[PDB]
Amino acid sequence: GFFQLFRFSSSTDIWLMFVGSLCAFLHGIAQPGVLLIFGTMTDVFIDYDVELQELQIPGKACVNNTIVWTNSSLNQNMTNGTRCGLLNIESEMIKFASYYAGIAVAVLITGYIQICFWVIAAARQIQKMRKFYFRRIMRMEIGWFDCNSVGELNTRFSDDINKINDAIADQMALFIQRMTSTICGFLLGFFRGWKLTLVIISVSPLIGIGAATIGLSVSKFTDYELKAYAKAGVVADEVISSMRTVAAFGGEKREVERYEKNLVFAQRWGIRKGIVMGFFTGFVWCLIFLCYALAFWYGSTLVLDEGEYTPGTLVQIFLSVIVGALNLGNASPCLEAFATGRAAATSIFETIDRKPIIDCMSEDGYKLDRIKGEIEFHNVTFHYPSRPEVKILNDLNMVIKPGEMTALVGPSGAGKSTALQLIQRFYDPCEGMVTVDGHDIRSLNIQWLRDQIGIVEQEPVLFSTTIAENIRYGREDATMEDIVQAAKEANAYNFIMDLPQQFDTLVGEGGGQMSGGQKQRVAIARALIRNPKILLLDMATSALDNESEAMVQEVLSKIQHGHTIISVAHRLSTVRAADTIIGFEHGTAVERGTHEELLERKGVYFTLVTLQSQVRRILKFSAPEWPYMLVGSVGAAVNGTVTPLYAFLFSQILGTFSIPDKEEQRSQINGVCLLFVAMGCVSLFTQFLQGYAFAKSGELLTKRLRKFGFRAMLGQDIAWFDDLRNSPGALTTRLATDASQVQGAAGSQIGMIVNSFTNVTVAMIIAFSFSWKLSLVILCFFPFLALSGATQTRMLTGFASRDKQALEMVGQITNEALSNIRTVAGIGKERRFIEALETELEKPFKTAIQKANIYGFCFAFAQCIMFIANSASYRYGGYLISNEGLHFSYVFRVISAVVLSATALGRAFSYTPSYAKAKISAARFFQLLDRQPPISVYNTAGEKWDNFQGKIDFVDCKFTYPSRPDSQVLNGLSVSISPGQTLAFVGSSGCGKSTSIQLLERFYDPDQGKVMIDGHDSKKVNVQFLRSNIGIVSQEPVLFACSIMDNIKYGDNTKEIPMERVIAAAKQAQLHDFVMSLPEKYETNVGSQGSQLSRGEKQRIAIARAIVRDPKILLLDEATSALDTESEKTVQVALDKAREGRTCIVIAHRLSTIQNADIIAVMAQGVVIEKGTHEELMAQKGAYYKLVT
Ligand SMILES: C[C@H](CCC(=O)NCCS(=O)(=O)O)[C@H]1CC[C@H]2[C@@H]3[C@H](O)C[C@@H]4C[C@H](O)CC[C@]4(C)[C@H]3C[C@H](O)[C@]12C
Repeated sequence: GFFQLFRFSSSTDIWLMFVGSLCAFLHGIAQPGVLLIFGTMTDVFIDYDVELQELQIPGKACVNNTIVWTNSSLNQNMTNGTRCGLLNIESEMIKFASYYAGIAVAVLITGYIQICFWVIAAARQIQKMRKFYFRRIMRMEIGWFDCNSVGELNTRFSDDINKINDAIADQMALFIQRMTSTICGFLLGFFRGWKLTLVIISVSPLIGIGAATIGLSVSKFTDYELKAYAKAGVVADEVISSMRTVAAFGGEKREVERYEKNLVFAQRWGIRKGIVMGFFTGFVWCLIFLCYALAFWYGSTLVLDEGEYTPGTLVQIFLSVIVGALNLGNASPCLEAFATGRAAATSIFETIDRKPIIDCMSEDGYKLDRIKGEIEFHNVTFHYPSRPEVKILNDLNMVIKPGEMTALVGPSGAGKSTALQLIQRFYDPCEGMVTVDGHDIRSLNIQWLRDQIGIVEQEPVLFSTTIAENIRYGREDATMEDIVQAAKEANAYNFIMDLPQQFDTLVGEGGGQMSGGQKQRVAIARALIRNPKILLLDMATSALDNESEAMVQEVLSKIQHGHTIISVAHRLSTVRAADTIIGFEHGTAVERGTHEELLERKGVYFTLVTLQSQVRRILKFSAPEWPYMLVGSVGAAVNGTVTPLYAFLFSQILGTFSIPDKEEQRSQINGVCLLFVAMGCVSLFTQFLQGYAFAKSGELLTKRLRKFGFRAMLGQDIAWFDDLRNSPGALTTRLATDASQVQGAAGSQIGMIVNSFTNVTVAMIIAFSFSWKLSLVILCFFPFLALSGATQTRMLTGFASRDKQALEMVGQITNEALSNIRTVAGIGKERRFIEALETELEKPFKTAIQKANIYGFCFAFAQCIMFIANSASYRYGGYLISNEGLHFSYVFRVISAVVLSATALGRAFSYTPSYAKAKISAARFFQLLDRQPPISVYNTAGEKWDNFQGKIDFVDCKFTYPSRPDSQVLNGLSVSISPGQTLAFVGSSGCGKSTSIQLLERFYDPDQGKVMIDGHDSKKVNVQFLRSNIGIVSQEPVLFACSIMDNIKYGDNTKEIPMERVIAAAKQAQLHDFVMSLPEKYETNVGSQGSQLSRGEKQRIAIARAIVRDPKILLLDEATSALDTESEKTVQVALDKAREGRTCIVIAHRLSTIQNADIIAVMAQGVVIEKGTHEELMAQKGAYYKLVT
């Protein structure tokens, strides 16, 4: 439901929410209830004006004035009784500035009570929710985490509770205002004008639709639009991910052709936002003005013939229906944010109440003492909750006698530690209970059983605080006198002193991490500090370095003894001196004997050891966009001068109820109400054209800015694609967002400084040409009224982003306590990681109690400054009409021209994608748009005409990675060769041999050591020739998302794409049958959805790709990287057949690749050592001579 969002409401918060919604009702009645004053005011003027104008002439009243000039002072001589000084303006406007500025205190002390009493009363519940959700994540099973992610529960803790801090906080408080000035807006019409506020409310739906889908559509056309781009969003991050290969063949000029074409699906999905949000602010201003035509014309029928309405009753019951139906369509952007909250909190409310299978809590269980540790395995069967079909364990029958070690030898991965996770109960066995010295492990205290065991994981993980209190996390009672004994035993004793400081070191996660074989020496001390009765080590030496490998084995083999240890073996020569080895092949322990017990048999480990123990620019860049920023701007003056002109038509009609002669009004009031229709054919025609041509010009820029962007982003070097500041994660999510913040510097910004420049300076003509004296008073409020329309938005969105940097501190303690949940629940308790959330969840509560009372006073004072502006004015306005000759009609004109052109300064002013975040957003693009790269395809392109003939040479080539400074100098190397021959590098696997031939591809550059072609200076040979006459194949497979032929099509970049080698390269590269063994011929889509062919299958495309070409140098850079013993073998024929015209460098990392091709030059430092052939490495050391050694 919806009133389930308030489920966590306490009693101090259901009372801080009633008086914050009594004073929200009682605010919303002000704005259509202030027209009651304004409608008995434009009538008290107009009776003063009628008598004063009739006082002027001595016409029909020949021998007299009416009662004026001593007829009400004589002996009862009042022939009419009314025309006197009996209406005094002095004594009357002091009585309508009392009222009009007594609302502006009780709309100031109840607009800081409707918004400082809800945003307290929401952020006092989301503290109680977010704290309570996390208390019952940490009690779920382990297997519940195995089917719910950790990077997804970290979004449903911060980005999905903050979607129900909008359906409670102010969008409830700002809705029981905007739906009680509709119930009190329209119904305050039917109180008076029941036959006139029906001929207006019969057009009130057709404004109530249009005011809705202005505010609602901007919050709807974001994700409606953000996904129409992303068809381009893969073609960008395909190539930028696969950048080596597209630049391997030179196919760059036809790789903006897949990004010139495929961009138009958002080139016309953002035009279409310009109409639909620009036409609809015309179709409220075509409907207000035409409603004024139908209210004034039809209303002037009644007010003149019946007399049943008075002229102040007539401007009061349609200015209560306009502001009565503005809010009803301005509460719909506030009722979208309930159905967003109500439908995105059903995940949280389903996690709070599942009541898990195993608590990891204390009370509900059974307690046992003096534990021997008779560990038992009765006949289990066991699925995962992730993969529920595979049977990991089957009828597993084995015992563990207490006091000694016990091994576990699986083949590779059958029951390695899944058998062992049950003894600490991360999973219940579905059949076959297991028992511990009598009583079983189910129906016992989880917080007692998890005290006795002690786990040592595969990979170490350490928590963020001090290493002397990280070991404290097991056995909470222990002190520094007792901590120090375990770090002694677990080899941290020299790591006391070599460490920067003695036992306070934060940098276990904080400053700088230790080595992978070193954190484990902490984790042994963590499990040993608790005085455990069970040790459980599951591949402690799984993946760590060979030095401390043998060092931590000394911790376990030589030192560790005394009680029950259930262990496994990474290598079993360590456990060769132990008690029992109960290894198995599948789910059932078979052997249970020592190594001499399986000398006589085969079993599970004797079988194993037979084979293992052997600013001006943005305009000038948009210079072809001149007709769509001048007919877009002529259409932005002529509806910027509509608001100021309206103040002159509306205040014209209001003086024309005062003229005495009856035929003149019905002629005159029918004249001015005809002008409102003509301002309904204009201010829709030019509110269309101010939202169309400023959104073709903001979309014919950002289409041509992307295509120029991706011609330069493609045509640069590899040396910064691998750079840290711009990786392909950020080099394609820049190009989506930053290309859209660059329309807001040219297109829709000249529709602001000429919208709100003709809006203001035609208002100051009207405001000063009629009475300058009354326009000094009100213009003293022109700063406080325009600038207050856009100072809460710049406050608020700069004050959600100070919550985020107060809540990212919470997103630390979460993510270090869900990503490693198997180590939290295994060691002691998670009480510590619950209790360290309440202490960190006060801190985003103190910056949402300071979004109460600085979003009170920027919202109360943003709303009583236009009710005090109508009180300093008309107080002084009454001073003018009485003793000066400023007649009545000019006071509604001076005031409606500098309030309507003050709000529509700011209201227009917040339609700006901010100019400061475009110039700092365009400047991060022009440097890309004109960068000078060190080597380039778009450079001097005429140094060629050398037929290669395989005389390619090295002379002592040094090399660096300038983007990854691991070393500083790779050693020089000098190799020359003859055509049709092989260099055949084998040697250093780390930056030694593949890198020294990926250098030969012009991807990186020689640090020194000039290479040659035919005595040529290779940097003075252009890349378009040189990169054409070669051909590579990648180590790892990476192709496109196209079909089979479309990558063999891709084998040339400029040349005539062959169909005659489609037949030949299929049979030359071993795939002429595999292209036929598929059910289809060409439609085998290789990346998108069709076939997830294996690495041995997928490479067979790639050898076929370059073999269509006619190159001089082959680059067989580490193929046959698959262990698939026939797919590895079959592809070897492809590398061996492609010869005879190929000056190759085929590496032969393994023995199966050919060794008798030619010489070997490289070695461990990248030095030309042992230059001779295969038959010369027998005297000295060799690679084959090392693997036999
Ligand atoms: C006079 C109306 C409400 C009065 C008001 O603002 N109340 C508080 C101060 S006081 O009581 O007028 O003293 C205002 C409120 C909203 C206004 C409308 C909105 O601003 C929308 C457009 C704006 C255009 O510039 C003019 C037509 C118009 C359709 C406006 C006509 C008129 O000025 C309205 C209907």
